[PDB]
Amino acid sequence: MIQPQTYLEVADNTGARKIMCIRVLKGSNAKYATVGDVIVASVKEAIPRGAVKEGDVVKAVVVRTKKEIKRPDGSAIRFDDNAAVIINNQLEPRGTRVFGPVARELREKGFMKIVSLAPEVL
Amino acid sequence: MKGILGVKVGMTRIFRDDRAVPVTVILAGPCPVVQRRTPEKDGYTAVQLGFLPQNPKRVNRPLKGHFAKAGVEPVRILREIRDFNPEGDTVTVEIFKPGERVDVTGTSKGRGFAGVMKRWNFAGGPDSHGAHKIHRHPGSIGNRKTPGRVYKGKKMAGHYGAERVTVMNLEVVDVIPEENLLLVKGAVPGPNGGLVIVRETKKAA
Amino acid sequence: MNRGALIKLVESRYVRTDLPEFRPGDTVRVSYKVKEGNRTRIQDFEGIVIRIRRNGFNTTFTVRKVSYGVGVERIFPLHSPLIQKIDIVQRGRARRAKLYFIRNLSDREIRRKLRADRKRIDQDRAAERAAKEEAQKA
Amino acid sequence: RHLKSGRKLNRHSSHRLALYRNQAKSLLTHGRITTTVPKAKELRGFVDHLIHLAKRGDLHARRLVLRDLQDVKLVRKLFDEIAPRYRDRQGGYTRVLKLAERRRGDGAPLALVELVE
Amino acid sequence: AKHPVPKKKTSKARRDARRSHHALTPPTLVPCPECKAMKPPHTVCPECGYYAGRKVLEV
RNA sequence: GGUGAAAAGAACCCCGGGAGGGGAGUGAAAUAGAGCCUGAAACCGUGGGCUUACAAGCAGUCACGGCCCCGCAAGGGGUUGU
RNA sequence: CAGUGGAGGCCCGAACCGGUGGGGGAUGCAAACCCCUCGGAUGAGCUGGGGCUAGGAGUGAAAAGCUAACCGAGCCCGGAGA
RNA sequence: GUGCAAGAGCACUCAGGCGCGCGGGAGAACCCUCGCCAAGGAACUCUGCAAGUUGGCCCCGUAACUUCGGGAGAAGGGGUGC
RNA sequence: ACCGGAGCGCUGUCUCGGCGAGGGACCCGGUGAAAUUGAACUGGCCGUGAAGAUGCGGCCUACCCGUGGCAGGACGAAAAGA
RNA sequence: GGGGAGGUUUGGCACCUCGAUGUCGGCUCGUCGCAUCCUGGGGCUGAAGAAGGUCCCAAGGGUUGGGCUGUUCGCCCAUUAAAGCGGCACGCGAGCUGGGUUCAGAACGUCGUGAGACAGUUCGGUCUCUAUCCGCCACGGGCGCAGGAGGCUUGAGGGGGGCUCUUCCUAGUACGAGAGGACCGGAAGGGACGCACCUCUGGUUUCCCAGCUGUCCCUCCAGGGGCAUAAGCUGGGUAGCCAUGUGCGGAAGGGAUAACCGCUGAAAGCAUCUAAGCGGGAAGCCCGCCCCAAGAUGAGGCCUCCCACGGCGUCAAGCCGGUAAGGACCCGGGAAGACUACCCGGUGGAUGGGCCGGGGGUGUAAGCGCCGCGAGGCGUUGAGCCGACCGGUCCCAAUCGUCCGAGGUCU
Repeated sequence: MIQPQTYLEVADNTGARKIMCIRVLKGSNAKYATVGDVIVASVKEAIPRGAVKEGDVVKAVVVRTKKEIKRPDGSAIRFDDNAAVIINNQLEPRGTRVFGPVARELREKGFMKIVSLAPEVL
Repeated sequence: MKGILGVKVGMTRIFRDDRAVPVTVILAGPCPVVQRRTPEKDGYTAVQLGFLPQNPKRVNRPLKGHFAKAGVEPVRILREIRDFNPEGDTVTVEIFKPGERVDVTGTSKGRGFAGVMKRWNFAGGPDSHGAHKIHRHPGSIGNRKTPGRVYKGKKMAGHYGAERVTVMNLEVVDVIPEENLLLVKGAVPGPNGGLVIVRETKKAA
Repeated sequence: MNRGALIKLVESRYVRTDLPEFRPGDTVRVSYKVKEGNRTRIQDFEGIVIRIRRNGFNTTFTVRKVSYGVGVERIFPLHSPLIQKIDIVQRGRARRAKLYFIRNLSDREIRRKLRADRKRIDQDRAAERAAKEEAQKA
Repeated sequence: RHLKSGRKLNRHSSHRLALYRNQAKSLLTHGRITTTVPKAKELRGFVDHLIHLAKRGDLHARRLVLRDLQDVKLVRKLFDEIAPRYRDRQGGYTRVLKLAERRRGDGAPLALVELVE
Repeated sequence: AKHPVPKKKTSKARRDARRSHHALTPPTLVPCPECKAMKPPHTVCPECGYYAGRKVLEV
């Protein structure tokens, strides 16, 4: 589960590699997150030459979780990591090079921009 | 305002139409339609319903083999459905039709005297910085020197479990009269051998 | 009422029996899915595996597999929305059922600690054309 | 309700097992054994089961049962004699019968292992 | 000896009530078949004995 | 600190492992029975009388009823239903 | 540069002294103690023996600590029935 | 006595010695003490208090500073059985 | 074994606690304390009172008694108030 | 510039407390108040609609996580539909925390000739397990309900329950220069939260399987035992127990009301929502929901059950032994349980233990064959064991049996 204290590496370029979770965006009490969850964040790890410096306070939505996901169809899956996709103050993935699998669940939520370039929808 | 008794077992997950669904299995069975109660000699309408037949030597006596028709009781004696009155024949299971939400009575399985942060869920706390003792203590209860009177129903550490309750909203797609079963959304309280009874929904009734 | 077993074993009329036979060794190819707002697809998700929780109706399998990024594990509800599922290699010769230890170090040590049983194959090749003898005899 | 499995107990685990099998030994030496009540109960259960797996006569039972035991002269007396007796019995080879008046000093109802054949 | 002390001497009335729920319970006995006298319900009296009669060895 | 004039300081039977008692026997007397003349108070028991299981108490008081037992009468104890 | 030698109020580390931060225990096993750890750890060391230093005095790797379980002035008895 | 680098350590156990001077049953909360914990990982808190990771043996290697002793076992990492 | 501050690996310190474990407790069995103690036949609101009542009053819930458990009051015990 | 509530702050007064009531916030449990922060409502605007400004109505529920400061006061971030103001020893150390506080130690700034002291600082520094009455949270016994008893029930009372958001369709339509951007009817989803379950997920399981280490022993090998936790150590792990997992709930609806808007209408020939009458009006009041509940001393009512004298009182009530329907003891014990209670069954029985088939856990075990000198290997084989599980099954224990219990008030 995603408490506001967790590291969340990135499954994309953007100019980042790892972060830390700040809050979520659900109810002012929804202190827990999973797949496709709208999460605020402070990067704490960003590689030298990109468009988002290390530390910088920005937002994101999460996919690829250490916490298994149980669909409405009895099936399930857990990702070996806590990755995500980063966004701005206008909801859109900043970078472009998406790495690894993603949940098609998110696709019906409505973040198709990742899904389009997604190399492994799962 | 229809209904019929039931006994508890299993809760699986069969996949209807496409999706995957948790499924409570209760045996509704043949239940003796033993007599109605009438608003003059009572105050309302009610039907006594028996259940699963075994009662021989052990139960006997006034039987209500008296009653008006005999028939002999189950082994699960009998109860009543409020504001209820079928036709007059001993009804069974498929008194309802698949794909309908309804209500259910059940004996919540007992647990006994149990924890304060367990029964109600307090918070307690003090692991290492607090004290070894007051791990599972209610912390505080009252006030100072006014009002100073401990409140009735101060939510206390005690028995939890062996209760009884009705429950709303239960979708049943499955039912096997061919053995007398009823499979619903799945939530029913009680042990696998206790009291259950299906009454009709109240979404707007 | 009797046998609760009898009850839930009668609840078994949504049973698959044509479904492949495997051990908690490897597995590989395909599973199923939906994929769209109108389904119309099943994903050919290969993998290894790990966890065979046995039950019968609700028995399920945790399938470990890795890709592009890293590790990932799909559990399947052994019975229905699985179209076909069929693995590839099967193999065998592990020590147990649960295989979490492979999550830690998954590499040359993993292929090192895995070897198929020729017995398996030999039995699938016995099954091979004792099934064209069964496509002949009876 | 922290007891919806059951099993009679009290003691250390070591204490439990060691006792169980020792009472067994003492019985297999004789037949009628004086003791308490819950002891009596899961004692009769355990030991009787032991005698059912000792009803046969393979190295299997030999070692296994005696892994959960010790005495070998008693392995003779069992595999060679006690088993060919209850031979045509596949049920309770032992019946533990209770005693009134209780154990004095601390009122404890008693009971007694039996050979039952 | 601590904080919650019996502030005052409890009355003889309270003595006798708290000791009202005290009391005893009589023994429970039945006869011994194929014998003569008692045995508590479900027992094999040494003097007497259940079915088949085991022990019975005294003086 | 005190048995009695004085030891006559309790044999023999009985239950009991003894202890201790139940009888007997002793003396004026064992309610003088052995740390025993006297034996109270607070005090813990057992019998009996009156009262108590819808009821708000510095616990009594004034009246009346119920009651049980002494009383020739008249009365008196007692007890508490309101 | 090699080596041998073999030093230290050397250092890690048993009984040995000690008692740090934690906890137990609190009418305690106990009028200062058990459990986990901490430190010294061949020296300014730990210790059975025999002798002396004692109440405006002794003893003080120094607090007004210690002197037969209460020490900003001991315990014992006497003025004193202050 | 067998065993690890070693040892007056430790596990097991020789010989010797004991079961801690009340027990039998439940299988409550709650309190002593012990283990496992998904997922997050100091967010709890005056305080990483405390537990819990590391550990021992050899191979590699070790910053600043330095009074050249050190810093050190720095850190960082590789093996160990049969 | 000195007081801050920060990062790394780790963890029930926290989220959010669940299971189990032995031992206390709980039932039986043998024995059996304490401080406090005027007596109590000892519930609550709204006011009353030398300022904070079961007890006064205009008034409350409730058969008699008990057992496990929590800790607000009896201006709660430790003192002839540090 | 006056008048006033409020008794929260900060001043004054000093009586119960000097035979003690232990001061700051936090842990944790609340809880009462509306002058209400979100949500409903309507009034109105220097209100187009979108939002806002404002005044009354209305506690029903709700009102976050952190950084720093011992710190309430505070600042700051990330958020919410919102980030309330307050009472109760500024609640709650016979509950925590003892961090802050006015101890002796020590140092420091400072005053004093100095001992030492300064509303100056610093570092460390012992709140004390058994509840007597009350109070409260469950559990019972004895009783009671003016024939004894068994089961189905009534609901007076009372307890619990009431949040809210997100995009969408209607429709970029109405209003508008544009930008914008709506009522309402409906929909789809999340979170916070209270109850229910194990079917999946995930955590478990103290002897249910496998591995190995130091070791003493049986019996040298093979094999096996304890010990090394209080299970030596790790690898797994059923049912039952659980959360994150899982099914639900807040509501849908009837009626009275709030401020507020209106109808018909007088005094007061005109007017009016008002003093008579009608109507709209809120999450709010009452039900419709869910448990307790007839000690509801009105002790309710239904479905039955058995039935009267059997022994003194003729009259008036007592009483008195065994029987009736029944029930109690004891036992098998029980997803039920602190004992009890409850509940299930007792030879006319599937209750516990044994047994065996289903089910679940482990991974070819004990031995045997066949290779390499040997660690081991392959075959025997998904075998061997096998805790709770579903049942079959009288093999063994629920023996024999013992005691109580209507004998029927009145009008």
